[PDB]
Amino acid sequence: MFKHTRKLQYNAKPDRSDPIMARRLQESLGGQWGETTGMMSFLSQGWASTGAEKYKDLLLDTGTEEMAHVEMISTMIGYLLEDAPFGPEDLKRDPSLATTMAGMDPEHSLVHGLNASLNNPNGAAWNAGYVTSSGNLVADMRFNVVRESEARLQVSRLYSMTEDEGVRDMLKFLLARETQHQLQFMKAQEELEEKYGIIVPGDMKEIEHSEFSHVLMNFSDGDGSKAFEGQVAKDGEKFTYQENPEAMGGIPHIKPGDPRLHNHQG
Amino acid sequence: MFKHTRKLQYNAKPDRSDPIMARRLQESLGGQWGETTGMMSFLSQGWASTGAEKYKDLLLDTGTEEMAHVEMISTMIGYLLEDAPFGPEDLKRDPSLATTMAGMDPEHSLVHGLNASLNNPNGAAWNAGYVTSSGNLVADMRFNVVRESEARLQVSRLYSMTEDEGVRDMLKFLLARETQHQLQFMKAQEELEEKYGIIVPGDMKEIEHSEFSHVLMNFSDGDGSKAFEGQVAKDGEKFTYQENPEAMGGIPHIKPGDPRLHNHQG
Amino acid sequence: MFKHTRKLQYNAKPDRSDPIMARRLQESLGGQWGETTGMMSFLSQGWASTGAEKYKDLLLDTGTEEMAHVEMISTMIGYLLEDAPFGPEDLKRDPSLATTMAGMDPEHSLVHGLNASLNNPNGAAWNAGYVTSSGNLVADMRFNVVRESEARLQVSRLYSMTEDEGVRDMLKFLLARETQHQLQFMKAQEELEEKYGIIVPGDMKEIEHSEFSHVLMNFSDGDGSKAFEGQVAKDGEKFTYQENPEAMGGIPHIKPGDPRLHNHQG
Amino acid sequence: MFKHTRKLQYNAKPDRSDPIMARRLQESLGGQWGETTGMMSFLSQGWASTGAEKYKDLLLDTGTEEMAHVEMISTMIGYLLEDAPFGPEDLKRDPSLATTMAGMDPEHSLVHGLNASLNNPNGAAWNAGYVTSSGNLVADMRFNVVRESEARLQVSRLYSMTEDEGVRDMLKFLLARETQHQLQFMKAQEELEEKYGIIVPGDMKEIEHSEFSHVLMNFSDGDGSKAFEGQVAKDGEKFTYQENPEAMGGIPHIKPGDPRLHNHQG
Amino acid sequence: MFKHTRKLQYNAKPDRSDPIMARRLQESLGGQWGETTGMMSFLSQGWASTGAEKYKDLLLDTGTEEMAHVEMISTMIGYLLEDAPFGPEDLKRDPSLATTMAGMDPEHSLVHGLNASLNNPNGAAWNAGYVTSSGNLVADMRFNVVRESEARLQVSRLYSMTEDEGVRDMLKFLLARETQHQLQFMKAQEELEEKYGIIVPGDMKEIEHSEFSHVLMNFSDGDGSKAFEGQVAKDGEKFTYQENPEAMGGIPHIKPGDPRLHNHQG
Amino acid sequence: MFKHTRKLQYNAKPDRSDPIMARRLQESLGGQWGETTGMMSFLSQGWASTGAEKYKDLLLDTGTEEMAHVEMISTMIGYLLEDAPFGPEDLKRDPSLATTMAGMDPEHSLVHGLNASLNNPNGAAWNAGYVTSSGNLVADMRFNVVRESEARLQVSRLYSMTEDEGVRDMLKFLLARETQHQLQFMKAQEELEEKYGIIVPGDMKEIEHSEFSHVLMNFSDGDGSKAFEGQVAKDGEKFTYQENPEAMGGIPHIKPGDPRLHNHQG
Ligand SMILES: [Ca+2]
Ligand SMILES: [Ca+2]
Ligand SMILES: [Ca+2]
Ligand SMILES: [Ca+2]
Ligand SMILES: [Ca+2]
Ligand SMILES: [Ca+2]
Ligand SMILES: [Mn+3]
Ligand SMILES: [Mn+3]
Ligand SMILES: [Mn+3]
Ligand SMILES: [Mn+3]
Ligand SMILES: [Mn+3]
Ligand SMILES: [Mn+3]
Ligand SMILES: [Mn+3]
Ligand SMILES: [Mn+3]
Ligand SMILES: [Mn+3]
Ligand SMILES: [Mn+3]
Ligand SMILES: [Mn+3]
Ligand SMILES: [Mn+3]
Ligand code: NA
Ligand code: NA
Ligand SMILES: [O]
Ligand SMILES: [O]
Ligand SMILES: [O]
Ligand SMILES: [O]
Ligand SMILES: [O]
Ligand SMILES: [O]
Repeated sequence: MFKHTRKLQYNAKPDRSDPIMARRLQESLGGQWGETTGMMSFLSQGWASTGAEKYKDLLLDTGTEEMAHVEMISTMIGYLLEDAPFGPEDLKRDPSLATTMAGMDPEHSLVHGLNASLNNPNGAAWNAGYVTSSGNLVADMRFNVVRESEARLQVSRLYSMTEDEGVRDMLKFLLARETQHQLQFMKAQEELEEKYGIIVPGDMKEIEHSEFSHVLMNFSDGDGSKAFEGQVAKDGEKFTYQENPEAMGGIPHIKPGDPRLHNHQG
Repeated sequence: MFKHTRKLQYNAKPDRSDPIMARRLQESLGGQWGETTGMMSFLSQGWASTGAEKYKDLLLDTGTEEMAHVEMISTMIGYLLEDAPFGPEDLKRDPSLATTMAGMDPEHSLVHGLNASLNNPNGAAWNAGYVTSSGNLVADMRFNVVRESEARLQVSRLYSMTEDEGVRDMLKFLLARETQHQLQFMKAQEELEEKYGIIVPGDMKEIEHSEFSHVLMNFSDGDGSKAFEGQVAKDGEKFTYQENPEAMGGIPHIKPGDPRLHNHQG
Repeated sequence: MFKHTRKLQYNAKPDRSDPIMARRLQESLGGQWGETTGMMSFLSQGWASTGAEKYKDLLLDTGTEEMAHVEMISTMIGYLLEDAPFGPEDLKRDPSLATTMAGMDPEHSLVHGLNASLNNPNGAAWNAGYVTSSGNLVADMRFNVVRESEARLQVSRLYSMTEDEGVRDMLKFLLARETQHQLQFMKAQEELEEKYGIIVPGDMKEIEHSEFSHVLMNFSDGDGSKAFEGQVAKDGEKFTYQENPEAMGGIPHIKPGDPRLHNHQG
Repeated sequence: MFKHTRKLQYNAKPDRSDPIMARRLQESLGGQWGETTGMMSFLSQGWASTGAEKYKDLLLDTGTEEMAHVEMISTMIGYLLEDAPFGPEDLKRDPSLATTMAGMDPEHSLVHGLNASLNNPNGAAWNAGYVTSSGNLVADMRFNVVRESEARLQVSRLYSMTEDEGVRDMLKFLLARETQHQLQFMKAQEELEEKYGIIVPGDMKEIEHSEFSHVLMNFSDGDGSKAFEGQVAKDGEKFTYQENPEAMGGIPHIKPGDPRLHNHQG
Repeated sequence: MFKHTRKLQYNAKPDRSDPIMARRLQESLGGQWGETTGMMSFLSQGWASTGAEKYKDLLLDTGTEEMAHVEMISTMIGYLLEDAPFGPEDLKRDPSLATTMAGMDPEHSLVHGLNASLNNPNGAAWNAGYVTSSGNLVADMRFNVVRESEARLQVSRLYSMTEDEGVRDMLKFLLARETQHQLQFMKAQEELEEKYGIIVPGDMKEIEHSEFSHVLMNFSDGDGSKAFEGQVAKDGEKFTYQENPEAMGGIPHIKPGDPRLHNHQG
Repeated sequence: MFKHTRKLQYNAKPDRSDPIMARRLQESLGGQWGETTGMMSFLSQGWASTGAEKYKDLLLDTGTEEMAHVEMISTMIGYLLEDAPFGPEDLKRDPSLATTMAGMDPEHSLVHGLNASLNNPNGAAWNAGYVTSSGNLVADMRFNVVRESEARLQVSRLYSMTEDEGVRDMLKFLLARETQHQLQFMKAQEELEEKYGIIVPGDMKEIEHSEFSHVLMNFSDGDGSKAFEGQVAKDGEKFTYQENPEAMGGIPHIKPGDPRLHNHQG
């Protein structure tokens, strides 16, 4: 179960309004790699785990934290939308606001009354297709590192998309929390790799066709990738290199379907 | 530019038909972590890179290979759908086929004439929201490892969802290629981390609020995560642990909107 | 069955072109609470009803009217897009048009030839996820009131997003029709509530766990909601108030899955 | 900010496994009117409100409670998926399990390792298009009543879709909470209607074309809706009835577009 | 404007219930090439046209007819869902119904109360991405023929998916209407091609790089397409054939981006 | 299987940067009728064909070619995004860039690091709902002609949306290839129509209700469509015309559902 305090985890107030930045920050709220993705991924993985409490609790700790970040971004967006222009009265006051209006999300005003959406900057709804919870935490801890890496990349970009020190203060906090989250998930990932194996899943080495497991296949005519040849892979075996990959599976010949399908193909 | 040969990269023919397995394999064709996701992610990242040829070429090599896998899965599904039941004539032949029909994707027959879709097993269309190309390859190589990890997990599951040795032959090849792909992307990842930093992006350490960068914050009441306390993180600094995270940001108070918005909130 | 007349239900011509307003009006055409949502919701509900003709006919009447509104908005958008700028030749005759171009939907010209789309202002396609038809008209009449409420709110906002008297004339008609629709659906709702109950569905009072049915649970630390304590709810029973809700369900412990799933969780 | 306890708000454990019921319950987790919709709608409205604390706090209290329900449904699904059949070895044990397998969501096993998804029963991802936060709480409290009405309908149906008394115990709790939520939102709605008006928004009566505001227009040839004629609407004015609605707007003619668009229309 | 009669265009009543067929028929209601696609495509194109009345009226005629077909399919689905099984009481009545339940759409009962949805058989929502209205009727009449072709193919398949004579009666009517619609759109198409050109758009022959306009480029190693070599194309010019297409564009190199983007690519 | 060369099929470098044009060109990369739609449609149809080699090879040839076009558009977008403005430093340098920034896709910088997305200009993800592969090549070749027609229309429009002769050079090549593709698919279509019939599918004429197969039904009150009366349709039979279409199916009456559904409809 959860409980809520009205107090934010950390400052989420800008020095001044900026509806263009509000639109950008929709990426962090409703985007592919945003806080809602973190929240739902870590919570769902956490609820699904039947294994080590170290990792189950880490996931629930972090997913709960991400809910605080969802709250923070939603709040920042609301502040940033204060006094945003949306109609003729605004243009009469200052005709240059047309530029601002053009760069805004039309739905911020029209749909939400100058409040945050749960979409990205382009109005694409957040969706669960952004979430991963597979049941395998070697894989999912890798995913969690990625989530925090792509997110911190975006936050770092956002930092260079404003000069507002209030917005930056919030971003600087999130950068630090994303460092922590990257690191904690990397530690979990490494412990899980040590237990189960470096290849995911770790218990299929005897099943796969081993002859092809360490061959770098040169499908594009650049030769940059030849530099991997002879390097030691993370499992201790060297990469080999195949200059000209071969087509080994023959030409397929699927059977024409039943006439009731009307598959008229010549 | 690309060229195509009709010969498959590797065998993609089953020993017998099975439209239920065809439906499962749609995950590998049109699903979140399937071959189309790999193909489009690695190619888009490859085309976007302005950096080291070692990695640009690796991405284009692999994206091109994934197109061969898309072809293989599409082919396997077509073979698996041969003679699949879809109407009363089939039930006249064998009434027990109603069970098979119930488990099939209705659109395999109706929409596609007993051929593959570009959807997942539940008819959800593949979409570009599954794809990541961020411009940062430290982040994106991590993503690529994840893609290959989730895919290999799914392929491993699929192996236990059939007894068809022809299907399994294809799966065993893909398991191996996914091993190679996981490993090559891990090597690239590690080299990029060595160059730019273990935290993504690596050039923000002096900007983030460092005091919060290594603190494990206990938001859920389990104590499993306390095991991380005092462990050395990948950047060489130890994690600290906060049993009771603090709300430091105050209670927000956003300015009510302009009356033209009709934001009647009491 | 339907028949069509080329005459619009009401005026839908703007006094002047304005492609930015065209973009805003896409909300009323292809948006979540737009006219297409009303049309499809009321017709689907109407076709699904097996109950009182008073309500079935109301739904079909209204859904049919909403098709006229879809036609009007589509028409208005087309007029608003007349002579809109879309390339270098336009800027040559008026360089100030760059600002207009920046705020336009690129697809209005490129995809549709300066005609309406069936997307919202952000380009997100209308979809049936916006539509409700549940089989229960106590629930669905409530939905219908909401549809007309959200729509009228948006129309009211649009009224303040233009000074075009032609656009406003159409909007003033839509405001009035949305008043009628809100009121007719409110009357239907109330009659249905009188027949079936104020709680939806009205025939489960003896099944639910009654002890929790009138308790306001204070999950957020604000005390505003305490003002509901002792107030008489619509079913005639007072609300009680629980300042500190309790977790009553225990800590779950789901069983680890079969090894074939490779659920490596530590 | 939020905090989490591992203890569930209320029991969420079935007496027996049942992966078909697991699939149904996905509606309550990832569906249109499910607990995630509640959680995100109430939290987003709550964060966006600048109005009376009575309602802002109510929203935050309830959105936080709905997170507990998301947790419960996710947990219930996990339990229900225990030991579910997913491959040939299950059929070897009991060939009759083919029926169960046919009815399952293939991704429960393949994608999630026999854990919950964030999709509906058909694998359609939850998305933010299900959420409303408009800025107007007269409209949005109506929405919230709908949310809880449609949800309670679905929970009532679910009660008749199982005989598992553990599942039913959870459902009975949710029915009761949905009663409370329906009622509290209805009270809020009524107080806000008193303050602002029964028509949303309540401050446009002088703007709308009043002649059309209380006319029931008979667009479908059934005569059931004529029963509204003469009834007193909720604003105190009687409905009138128009048996034969008229097309008042003329036949529109948009100008042909610029030749650079190539709008060849004959 | 539109008016509605309760009378269906043509019979849409089955002899018997069949919830599996109901699910199939959702393709015709909510699917990619179904009646809602026809309705919205032909109406949107019709409203958009500024050209010949012959075609504008044809589009509005047919779009209006498609609304009748949306009504028919919606109705047929409702009838087909009568008495459909959805819970333990049905299995007590007839345990063999488990098979039927497994093949049904879970949301038909749970969400819609055994009524139609506006989704396809897999629960994917109808969306406007299925609609085309481009402003060019040479293109769009081609699209309209495709819509009616794909639809008639599906209806033909549906005919072999049931033996119900009532269902078949409806299908036989739809087949015939789809014949008419294919033909009328083909005639419009041809007239428009005669006016504007066989290539769309017809007024760019002097702009394109003509040298590459009639060359069949053999990008895949099969030789079947060489049969086009020397055949006369529809514009009266012969196809030529290139066995080995050439890459003429060079190897691109984009400039590395601003460091504020953190594009760390090696 | 596929192989790749770094060399582009044809020039894809603009003379100069233009991030607004980059946004437009996203229609050709990730849009409904763009190159990814061609690529995936032609390849999937190719892989699914069991019919004449002429057509199967054509589809594989062309789908492979479209992959080169995907590469080209991706590359062109990357070049066009060079030096695009994205933050305060750019505005400090040149305040006039705010107009450009307002018209850009915010995600070009924030998500992709000034590289291409796989979305349309409005950020809507490319999805497989854009792709058709039905199993019937009479229908699908019609679809392929449409794809190339809509694409060539958009490319033609793009030509008038820039003065950059580098961009135009690429567009001029694509116009020519779209001519060839339109023509080759038209030729295939015509051969297939001669083999199977002009109506799709061609083997249903004795099943359909022939009395309705050549009647133009006047559902909209314009009389432009009466011009088709007496014209000879493509199958050799004249169209007839019905001024007043009749509703022949009666008023439906579906049975009220089981009480366990709670279908309270009055
Ligand atoms: Ca290479
Ligand atoms: Ca903890
Ligand atoms: Ca409270
Ligand atoms: Ca009526
Ligand atoms: Ca060839
Ligand atoms: Ca007519
Ligand atoms: Mn965060
Ligand atoms: Mn984080
Ligand atoms: Mn692969
Ligand atoms: Mn791979
Ligand atoms: Mn309306
Ligand atoms: Mn209305
Ligand atoms: Mn709840
Ligand atoms: Mn609730
Ligand atoms: Mn039709
Ligand atoms: Mn038709
Ligand atoms: Mn092309
Ligand atoms: Mn082409
Ligand atoms: Na505000
Ligand atoms: Na019924
Ligand atoms: O975070
Ligand atoms: O792979
Ligand atoms: O309306
Ligand atoms: O709830
Ligand atoms: O049709
Ligand atoms: O093309």
